Amino acid sequence: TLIELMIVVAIIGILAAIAIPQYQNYIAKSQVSRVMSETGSLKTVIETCILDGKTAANCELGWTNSNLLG
Amino acid sequence: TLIELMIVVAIIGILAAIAIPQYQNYIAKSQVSRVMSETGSLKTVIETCILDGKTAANCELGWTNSNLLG
Amino acid sequence: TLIELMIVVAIIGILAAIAIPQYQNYIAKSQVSRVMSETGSLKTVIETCILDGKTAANCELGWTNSNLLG
Amino acid sequence: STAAVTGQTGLTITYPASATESAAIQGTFGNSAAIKIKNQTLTWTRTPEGAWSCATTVEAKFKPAGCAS
Amino acid sequence: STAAVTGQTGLTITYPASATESAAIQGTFGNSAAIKIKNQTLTWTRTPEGAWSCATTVEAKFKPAGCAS
Amino acid sequence: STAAVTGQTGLTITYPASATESAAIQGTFGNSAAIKIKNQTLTWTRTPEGAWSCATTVEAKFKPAGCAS
Amino acid sequence: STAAVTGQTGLTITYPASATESAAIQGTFGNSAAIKIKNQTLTWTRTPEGAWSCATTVEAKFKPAGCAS
Amino acid sequence: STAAVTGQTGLTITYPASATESAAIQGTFGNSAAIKIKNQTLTWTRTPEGAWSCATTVEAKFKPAGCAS
Amino acid sequence: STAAVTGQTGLTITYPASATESAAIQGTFGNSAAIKIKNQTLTWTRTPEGAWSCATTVEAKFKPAGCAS
Repeated sequence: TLIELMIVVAIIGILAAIAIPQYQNYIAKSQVSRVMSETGSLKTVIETCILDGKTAANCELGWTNSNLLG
Repeated sequence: TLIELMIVVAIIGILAAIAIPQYQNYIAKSQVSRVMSETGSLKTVIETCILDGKTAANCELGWTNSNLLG
Repeated sequence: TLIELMIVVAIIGILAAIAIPQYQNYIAKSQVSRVMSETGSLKTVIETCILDGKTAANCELGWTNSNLLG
Repeated sequence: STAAVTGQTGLTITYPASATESAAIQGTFGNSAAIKIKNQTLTWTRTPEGAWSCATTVEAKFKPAGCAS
Repeated sequence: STAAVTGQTGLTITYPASATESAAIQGTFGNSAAIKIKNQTLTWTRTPEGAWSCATTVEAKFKPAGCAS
Repeated sequence: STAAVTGQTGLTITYPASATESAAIQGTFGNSAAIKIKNQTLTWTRTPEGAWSCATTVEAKFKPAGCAS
Repeated sequence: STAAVTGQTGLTITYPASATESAAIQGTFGNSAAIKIKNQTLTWTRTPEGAWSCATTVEAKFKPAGCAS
Repeated sequence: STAAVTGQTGLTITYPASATESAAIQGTFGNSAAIKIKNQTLTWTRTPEGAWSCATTVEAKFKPAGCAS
Repeated sequence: STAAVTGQTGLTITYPASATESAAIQGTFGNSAAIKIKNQTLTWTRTPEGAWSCATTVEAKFKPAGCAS
């Protein structure tokens, strides 16, 4: 019957119009937290270099490339 | 067909009704543990001040502000 | 749209079946190392007592109760 | 800063002035802490003999193994 | 690599040369980061007294609780 | 808290009484330890010559490099 | 779009202010909804312990299996 | 709800008491579940060494790839 | 199990021996994996200096952002 197909179309339209939350906030917060942790990991070596009295060129960082540019 | 859409709606209902594992415990325990570590870090300076004989005003803390008030 | 829900269910099943490493090893090793350090801290006082000539009852231990029985 | 006065209102120190009283470092939760524990305290107390121990007023299920009364 | 020159363009180190300067570890987003935060920065600053703090130029809703100042 | 009578039952001190005996500090796990290592022990033994060494009855994979004996 | 002020009038959030209050997210139907359920509500309530549950004032025929409470 | 007694009759926990026994988290189906799988069980078993695995008594047709043992 | 021999045929470990070669953790897909990526590999390589990196032979559109090398 036609009314059943129309109800199916209405259900499809209802499902297609679901409210999508702003997922950008989630990913942005996760990336910022990861960059925070990665940059804070260097505080140990920086503090040891400063307290040892070494220069900028003589301070060896164990830094590895991060897929996030930070 | 209508039955397929009703099955989809039922699956959506099952997925939306998942049980939340009550995550408050994990966050609270982690915060309490980090406060434990932060406050225990001051035991060294407090003990050195006490064993040195300094007064309360003459004991220099290395304390920095903590995002948790503790 | 049923295939989308089936793909979602498959992804949920894939995520739920992640391989959990034997985390018992890390915790056991950390606890054993901590007990090692606490027990080795008493070597100083034991050695001083022995080299001083004191008896077992006259050797004062600065031992504090450890949440690990060791 | 100093034991007499610190830079944070949530951290207090009871510093002994004689040989028969105990020392204490107390921290009160807040700011970025969870609402459930927004006003509880965690304290490290030191007896005059020189023994340190921890205590807290949070619920048992939140206590770590090191501060179980 | 070293503090003077690093192997990544997005990471910079401001190393103090005297007792009155402050150290800095700055990281600029990009590459695989989100487009919205593509050119923002997150920095760790160390005062000459030896106190570390975090700051960032990202929007408020993206900041974690640690770097909210 | 003395060598003859320790504070807790999990710690035992074997104190030499002559010039030919060896000293020992033994700790049995328990309380807040893992269930797998609940009743194992870790000992520091000192020969009469004055040499200290460590032994443990826990599984090999849990042994730190110091007490791999 | 914050908890205090949502984007639309059909969504309300009761945000706890103390450790003894329960959070709530309430949504009232309308607009494109059916006439029969035009002014009903569906709410997600969170106890102070941290347990979430769902409830609704719609008739039992239209209630999904997850909110039949 | 604790390991000794849970708040639901359909979920049970077998908690080890020694280092030589395994742990189990078992859950039966019911009420909102389908009639076909009404009284089947799904269990997570943890060996004494610390390895987790999943099993179920439901037909292999309904078995997800994770618990197809 | 061990680095020399593992309990799974799809996981291999290349262990350094001469202090100048790289370490490798390689995993070949299969079993419950998709047919398209049934025989590809994903590897973690550690340089002698101590730097870890990831690589994979799967197609570009299936690669995560981390292993896009």
